[PDB]
Amino acid sequence: AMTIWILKVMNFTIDGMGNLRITEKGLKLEGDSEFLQPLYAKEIQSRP
Amino acid sequence: TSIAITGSGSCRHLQFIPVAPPGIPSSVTPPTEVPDRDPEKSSEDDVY
Repeated sequence: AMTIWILKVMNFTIDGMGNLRITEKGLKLEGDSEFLQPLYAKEIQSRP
Repeated sequence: TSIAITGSGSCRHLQFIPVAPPGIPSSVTPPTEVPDRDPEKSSEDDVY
């Protein structure tokens, strides 16, 4: 029951944590991301 | 003693004093085009 609760809370679909994926470099976000609280950053270097 | 009539301005590619120049410039090497494509991925963790 507890593990099914974990699977329902985090939505562990066939391909990872929903649209979110975790790789070697870091988070890869295949969904929108609206945050309720202020975020922080260090740089924002868009790719050429 | 000598006269040297040379082009400039809009005559950059023109020299008008005959010095008998045999200079034949080479050709620019063709650089391989490098388009960058980032399509989405399903998790390779599906394999494991």
